[PDB]
Amino acid sequence: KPIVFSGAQPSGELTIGNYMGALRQWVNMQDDYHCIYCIVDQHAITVRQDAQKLRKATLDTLALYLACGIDPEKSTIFVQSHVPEHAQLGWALNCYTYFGELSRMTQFKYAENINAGLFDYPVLMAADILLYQTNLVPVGEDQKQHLELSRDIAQRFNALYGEIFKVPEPFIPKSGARVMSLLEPTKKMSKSDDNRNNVIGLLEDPKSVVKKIKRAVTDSPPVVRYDVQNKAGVSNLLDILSAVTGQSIPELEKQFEGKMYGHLKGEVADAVSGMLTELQERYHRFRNDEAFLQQVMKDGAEKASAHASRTLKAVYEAIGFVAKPH
Amino acid sequence: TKPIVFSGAQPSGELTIGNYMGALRQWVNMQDDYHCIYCIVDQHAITVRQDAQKLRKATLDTLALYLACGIDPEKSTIFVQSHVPEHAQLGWALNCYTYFGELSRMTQFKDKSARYAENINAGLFDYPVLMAADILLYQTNLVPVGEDQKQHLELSRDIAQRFNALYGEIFKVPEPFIPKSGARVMSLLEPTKKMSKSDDNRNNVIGLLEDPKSVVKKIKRAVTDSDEPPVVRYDVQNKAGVSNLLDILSAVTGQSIPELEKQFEGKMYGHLKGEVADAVSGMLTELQERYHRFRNDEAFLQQVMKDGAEKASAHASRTLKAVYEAIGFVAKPH
Ligand SMILES: Nc1ncnc2c1ncn2[C@@H]1O[C@H](COP(=O)(O)OC(=O)[C@@H](N)Cc2c[nH]c3ccccc23)[C@@H](O)[C@H]1O
Ligand SMILES: CC1(C)c2c[nH]c3cccc(c23)S[C@H]1C(=O)O
Repeated sequence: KPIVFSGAQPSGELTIGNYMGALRQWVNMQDDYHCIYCIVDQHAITVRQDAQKLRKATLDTLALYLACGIDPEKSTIFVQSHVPEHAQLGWALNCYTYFGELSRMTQFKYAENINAGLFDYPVLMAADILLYQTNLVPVGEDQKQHLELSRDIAQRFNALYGEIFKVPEPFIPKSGARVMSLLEPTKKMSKSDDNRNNVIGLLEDPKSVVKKIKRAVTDSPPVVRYDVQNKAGVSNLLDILSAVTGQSIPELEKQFEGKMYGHLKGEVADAVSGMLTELQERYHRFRNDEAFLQQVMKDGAEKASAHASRTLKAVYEAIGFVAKPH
Repeated sequence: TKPIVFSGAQPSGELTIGNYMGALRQWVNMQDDYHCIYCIVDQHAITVRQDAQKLRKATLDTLALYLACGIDPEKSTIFVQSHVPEHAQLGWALNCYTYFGELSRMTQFKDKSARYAENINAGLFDYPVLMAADILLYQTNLVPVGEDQKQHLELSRDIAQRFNALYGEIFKVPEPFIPKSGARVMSLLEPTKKMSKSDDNRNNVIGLLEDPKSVVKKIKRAVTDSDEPPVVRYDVQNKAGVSNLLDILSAVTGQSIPELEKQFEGKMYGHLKGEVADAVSGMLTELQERYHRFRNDEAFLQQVMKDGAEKASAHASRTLKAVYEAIGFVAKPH
């Protein structure tokens, strides 16, 4: 059964696109794969930010992932800094990563505020993956180059020392749910959009959801019908609704037979907020139970440590370090 | 508590008399005056590709060489860098408080780039940050190094102050301790070039483990100036070779440069190099006898590593906990 590794940014403000696409997809496959979720607080500090905000966003991310259905009895979920092997393999893999490889990274694309954490975080990301003998990494478009570096480092290291690492593969199949930006239905709804009226975050209240749905773009008589060319905005709203409800697009078209665009946005907001209401309720239950979150964090980090230490011990043996006396 | 000293040497290549006069001599001399912590920085060594078997054997060589020079494990903490995970952890975090320009300006990164153009790796680039992490973990007051580490040491003071100004008095700002004499021991056949472990011209280099008979031959052929008449006078600019030999003689005997200038009044360079060779031969002969007694007792080397890494970890983990609290990390549950 394959090992799957995902990193979760504590600063990431997740959206209904993330939840109904990737997260829903992976929540349903936790018995099919050995899923590992790593909240990457070591990657976060490559962007200077308030310390207390970062502490809180780490705990918010953990509760939010648990709210969405990550089950820590099935999956391994942990905080990156709680497992020292990441930094250790991160340093070691530096020595096997070309300087040019890092400088040709587009996500790194100065000498006045580029801290070296921003420059070197692809190697840390490689270390995150290789520690766990990872077979599959679900990567978005802007993470494809980073995944390729990981495979390049792993095969380079393996060529010198043997099958120490598994070469990770991208996880190819996409969720299927189609969620696009509210004001730009040519672009996909993205958690990292600076324009937040483009997205519906998971913790938003029904009154806020009504506001952003109500300002979702539309077209001319008017008719509710799926056409990603002529009626892209209307198509996105049918896609979100179908994503929330499970109704087919042809079914939804007959539901909105003779109804107008306001009733569609009203039905979309009602369904999205309904979904977000049970999600938020679970999120607050987990988020206010400090003993619970401590227990998940402790359990997951120990599960993760067992695998990471095995790998790092193999790396150190191969490289030629004297083993730490036991 | 006494002020704290920290310093490191790589288990790569063979240590030279430059390593002795620039660092190890001062390490030994400081063990009583301060609380001294000495590291074998194997994570720094792999920035230059090593044969794995050699790296492991070289690590135990370096430890025995520390012991043979008088580093005393009952007085100093001695440990191998990779046995203390906190070095890597703080190394990562301090990358975020180091600018890219500071690292691309580094002379060591430029020189090592030209020497190892087939392996210009990111560890070579990031080298100063892990070095800073080594130093700042132990609340270090003093770092005894040769002249060639001075730029590295200044970055770690700058990273220390930068972090502290954000977060409070988390790190001590360290200070260099660089010797007045013997901080940049020069090459024997080329005294305008520093003596380097990695020199292809091995007649330039005095190795601490080299056969004394071969060291004597090399010293007697050291190049000297063409003053007429020849005078044994200390002048590093205009008398590079002669001054380098005086530096080396003084590191073996403990006599001052002026007490050596008087000793060699009315003396010529042949006599000078013969005395240097004789004194260097004797010191290496006694060092190598101690070295073999320590080196062949690998169970004693293992015990030193175990006790040292445990002593190091108690300090390093205390600093790292404070760094993690300050930057905003959720603390690992107990
Ligand atoms: N010709 C010379 N004359 C005088 N001194 C010399 C000469 N050649 C070398 N040295 C000094 O020897 C020490 C060890 O050198 P390394 O190359 O192992 O040195 C190095 O590679 C360090 N980066 C190891 C290190 C890693 N982390 C640290 C933290 C604190 C202090 C030191 C370290 C150094 O003090 C070096 O200046
Ligand atoms: C930064 C990030 C969260 C990350 C760190 N380490 C990883 C290992 C596998 C996949 C990923 C990651 S995704 C990546 C992203 O940019 O989203």
